[PDB]
Amino acid sequence: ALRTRLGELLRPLNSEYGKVAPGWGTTPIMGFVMLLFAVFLLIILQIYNSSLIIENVDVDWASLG
Amino acid sequence: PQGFTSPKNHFASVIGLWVLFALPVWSAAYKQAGCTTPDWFGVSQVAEDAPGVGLLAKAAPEYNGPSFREGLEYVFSFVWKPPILIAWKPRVYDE
Amino acid sequence: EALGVDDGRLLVPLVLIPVFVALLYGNFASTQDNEDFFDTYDQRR
Amino acid sequence: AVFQGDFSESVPFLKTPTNLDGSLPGDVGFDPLGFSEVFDIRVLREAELKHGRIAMLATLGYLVQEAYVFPFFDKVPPIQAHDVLVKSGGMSQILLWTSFLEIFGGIALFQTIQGRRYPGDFAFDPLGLSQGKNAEKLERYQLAEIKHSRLAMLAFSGFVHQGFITKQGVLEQLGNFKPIPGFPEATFF
Amino acid sequence: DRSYSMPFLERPPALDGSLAGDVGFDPLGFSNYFDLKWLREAELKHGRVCMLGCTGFITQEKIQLPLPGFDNKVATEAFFSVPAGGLWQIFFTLGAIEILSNGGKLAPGDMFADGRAPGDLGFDPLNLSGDDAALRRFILAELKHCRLAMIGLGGMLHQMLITKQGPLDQLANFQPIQYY
Amino acid sequence: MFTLKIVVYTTVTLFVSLFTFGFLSNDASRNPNRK
Amino acid sequence: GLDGTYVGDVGFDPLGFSSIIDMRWLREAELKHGRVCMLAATGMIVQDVYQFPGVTKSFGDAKMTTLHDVAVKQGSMQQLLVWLGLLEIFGFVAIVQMLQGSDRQPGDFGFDPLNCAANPDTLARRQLVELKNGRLAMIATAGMLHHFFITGKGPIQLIT
Ligand code: CLA
Ligand code: CLA
Ligand code: CLA
Ligand code: KC2
Ligand code: KC2
Ligand SMILES: CC1=C(C#C/C(C)=C/C=C/C(C)=C/C=C/C=C(C)/C=C/C=C(\C)C#CC2=C(C)C[C@@H](O)CC2(C)C)C(C)(C)C[C@H](O)C1
Ligand SMILES: CC1=CCCC(C)(C)[C@H]1/C=C/C(C)=C/C=C/C(C)=C/C=C/C=C(C)/C=C/C=C(C)/C=C/C1=C(C)CCCC1(C)C
Repeated sequence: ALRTRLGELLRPLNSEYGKVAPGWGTTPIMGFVMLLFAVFLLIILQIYNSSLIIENVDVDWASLG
Repeated sequence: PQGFTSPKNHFASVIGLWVLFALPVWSAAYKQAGCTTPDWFGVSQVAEDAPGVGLLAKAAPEYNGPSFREGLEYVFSFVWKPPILIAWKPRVYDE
Repeated sequence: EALGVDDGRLLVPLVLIPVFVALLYGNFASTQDNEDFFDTYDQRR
Repeated sequence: AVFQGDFSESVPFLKTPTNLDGSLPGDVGFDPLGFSEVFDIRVLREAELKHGRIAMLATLGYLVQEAYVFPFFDKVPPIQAHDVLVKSGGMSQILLWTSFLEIFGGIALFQTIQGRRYPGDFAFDPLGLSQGKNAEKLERYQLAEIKHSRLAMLAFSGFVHQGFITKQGVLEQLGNFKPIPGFPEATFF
Repeated sequence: DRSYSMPFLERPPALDGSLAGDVGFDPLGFSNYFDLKWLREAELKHGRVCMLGCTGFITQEKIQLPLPGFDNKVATEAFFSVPAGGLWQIFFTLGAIEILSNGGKLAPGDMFADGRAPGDLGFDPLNLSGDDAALRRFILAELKHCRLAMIGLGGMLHQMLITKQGPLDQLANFQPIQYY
Repeated sequence: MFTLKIVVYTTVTLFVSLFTFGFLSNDASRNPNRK
Repeated sequence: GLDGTYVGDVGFDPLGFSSIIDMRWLREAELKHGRVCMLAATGMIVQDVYQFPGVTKSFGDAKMTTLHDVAVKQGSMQQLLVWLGLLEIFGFVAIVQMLQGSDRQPGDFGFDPLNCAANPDTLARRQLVELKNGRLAMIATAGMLHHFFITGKGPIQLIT
């Protein structure tokens, strides 16, 4: 295996292979953020679908000017 | 009058000969007496224990340390890897 | 017109670059054994 | 030095300059910034005398040139004459012969540096002044020469500078003495 | 244990009292990764270059040589007015002083190879560095003047670039930045 | 036009200086029979 | 850094100047400022009361600083700088000789024409007087000038 300056520079970034946090780690935080992301995606989808009308918003070409 | 017959060039030649003779005559006079007088030494009104005064004059540390390239890499690491974010650091292996 | 130098700024590269390299060469030059060799070429390097 | 201390005669406050000893003529001990320490005193003495001997002739000349002019030359204020003679080439003749004498002199300075001749002695005593019969007089004369020289160099300097401000010749300034132009008349504010 | 200059930080290891002008201010620690002799030679050389330069900016404004184009009061403007060839002749003369002064050993590795405590290019015409105590205190002065001059020249150059006025003149007839 | 000229002058001067000082660096010693 | 030997030592160095600068220099300086200030104060007061014979016409009524701006044009000030500078170069030699080991005590130029300090004891009393008058003079001169800046008035005139 060749040793290089860039290889030694970036070696600690590729050093902790397989290192894991115990048990469920930060899974509830990930689930909460995923739930928020799902709600955000639903909001933006229903705005484009026109099933949701935010005030001051006009999903239309005529809104360009 | 032009060139080697111009009086201005004669004056310049005399000045140049004076400059050329300045080194032997006055260098020899300095060699005979070259401020080698026991009373001849500099004086400063500042106290010798003032901050910033070195312990020994004309210090030459050995510097058995890193090379110049490592220093340049350190100066570059100032701008691509400063110690700013290592202060905030978070606190097994899967089989 | 002397080197095609119509703008004085053209003389900053024509001098600084040869000097800087020479400075790199001066370190090579100071490292060499510079006593005279009675030979066709100097093998000391 | 009101507090008692060993010190130089001319200036009470300063110590006698080192390597400055009574032996050279006209030593009152004044070398406040040592120059003697930086360069050899004998080489410096040769200079004081050369400048002085040049100066003593120049003080006489600036005064004589005012009163009289050789007939062939025109009478002009002396500083003007140098310009006239330089165009004439008279000054080159003075420069050439003075340089030739100086080249012999420059060899003698080298001997002065390497022991050999005492500073400023060209052995020019054609007349019998300070002759072996008069040899006693030489020490005294030496003092006069440095003193006249020190004074002449100050005097010429003075005549030329005073002359430039006054625009008035030195003999004339003596007999008619006026303030630098405009001072009695001018009000700064 | 603690730098004098920066009490919070630690004394840079390399800095001990021996070099002059050492109040411990090497916060970024260049000292650890370069030769102090190289660094000092630069602290001195930039200052000596900007002791001549700072005096230069002030003198040029008050008095200018008789030759043509040496007449621009502003230093920055003058660089362009003066004949270009003359500026190169100065460059080269200075360049020779470099090689002769350093004896041709002109690089980080070799300059200090023989003696040459940093900055001892030998110019002590009036011996004033004979007393040691005197030398130790004069050396602080040079560094303190070198360090001030560096800051001063930068200020004068930048302030002239905005004002198109020499340092003394700008202080007279000072105008706020918006006017320029 | 001036900027292209100054870039070309910089590049040519750099390469010519490298050539000149490289052949000044005891090029004859860079042979396999050198001891 | 402050010890009893210097005359005038009441022990007052709050900012510790003595620690960084040779006392011999500091003293030579205090006397030199004092000797100048005493003369300056005297002059500013004298100038209001009397003027030399032709002076009023050339300079008119300008006083204090204003006179200086007018005086420089006369060149009276220059002669003063050139001559005072010539004395000062000897003074630089004197400080240098003193800083180099030398006999002269700070502030001694050897001017005692009337032989007033011939008694050793009387000299000490006079030395204290000289620092004290000088310290006062400097305070006064600064005051007269500042008073001038603000009131545009000469000090005797301000009293008038
Ligand atoms: C002794 C050698 C010698 C000779 C040949 C010359 C020749 C000359 N000098 Mg003189 N000069 C000399 C020495 C000499 N100089 C010295 C030692 C000094 C003092 C440093 C000067 C100072 C001097 C000045 C200040 C000027 C000249 C000028 C001149 C030129 C004009 C001639 C002239 O006036 O018309 C002919 C001369 C006369 C009519 C005058 C009468 C001369 C008589 C008849 C001759 C006497 C003998 C003669 C002096 C030769 C002496 C040496 C001999 C005994 C072996 C001429 C080239 C002038 C010049 O440059 O031209 C404008 C000028 O202004 N010279
Ligand atoms: C023929 C011309 C010539 C030659 C051969 C030399 C030779 C030398 N000079 Mg130079 N010099 C010359 C002319 C010359 N001088 C002239 C005319 C001047 C102006 C008066 C200088 C000013 C000068 C200074 C100020 C210094 C030298 C130094 C040196 C020595 C090291 C050279 C080296 O490695 O630099 C090779 C070139 C470089 C390394 C490039 C320069 C580095 C850049 C400019 C630094 C930029 C820093 C940056 C702006 C700050 C960061 C800001 C932040 C916000 C990021 C060497 C003996 C140095 C020395 O002795 O060091 C101990 C030194 O400090 N010289
Ligand atoms: C400039 C005038 C001056 C100078 C050089 C001195 C110097 C000295 N005094 Mg004196 N003193 C002065 C004015 C001065 N004094 C005045 C006006 C008073 C009356 C309030 C006194 C009252 C006094 C007493 C009662 C005593 C001294 C003592 C001393 C000695 C030790 C004090 C010390 O270390 O601080 C040195 C003093 C200074 C550095 C002055 C600092 C003034 C300000 C704060 C400086 C600010 C910076 C400045 C404005 C920058 C511009 C400078 C520029 C013009 C070059 C020292 C010889 C003591 C003594 O005899 O010890 C032997 C002692 O007991 N002094
Ligand atoms: C201290 C650095 C320095 C040194 C060591 C040095 C030595 C010599 C020597 C060798 C002994 C000669 C023979 C020589 C000759 C000339 N120098 Mg000089 N010279 C130096 C500095 C400057 C500057 C700053 C200028 C200058 C000039 C000229 C001109 C005018 C050309 C013309 O007539 O137009 C001529 C002939 C000016 C210039 O070149 O302007 C175009 C000008 O600005 N030099 N110079
Ligand atoms: C040594 C004592 C002394 C000093 C220190 C001194 C200083 C100055 C200064 C310094 C700042 C200026 C600028 C100045 C100016 C004039 N002085 Mg004066 N002067 C002094 C003494 C005398 C005497 C004895 C006379 C005199 C005169 C004039 C005239 C004449 C023309 C005029 O009145 O317009 C003018 C311009 C003569 C005169 O005519 O006085 C009415 C005259 O006899 N001064 N004087
Ligand atoms: C030492 C000693 C002895 C001796 C001796 C002697 C007798 C020495 C005498 C020395 C003297 C008199 C020196 C005079 C200096 C005068 C000066 C420098 C004036 C400068 C004027 C200036 C700066 C100005 C100005 C300006 C002003 C005011 C305003 C402007 O608008 C105009 C202007 C430009 C004019 C001797 C040889 C006997 C023996 C001994 O072995 C040792
Ligand atoms: C100009 C241009 C035209 C003319 C000719 C040209 C060649 C074309 C060219 C010339 C160019 C060159 C000469 C221009 C380049 C010029 C100058 C010499 C650069 C000066 C920079 C000063 C810096 C900003 C300093 C800040 C000082 C710090 C804050 C002090 C910090 C301090 C330390 C850290 C801590 C303690 C206290 C404090 C005070 C806090």
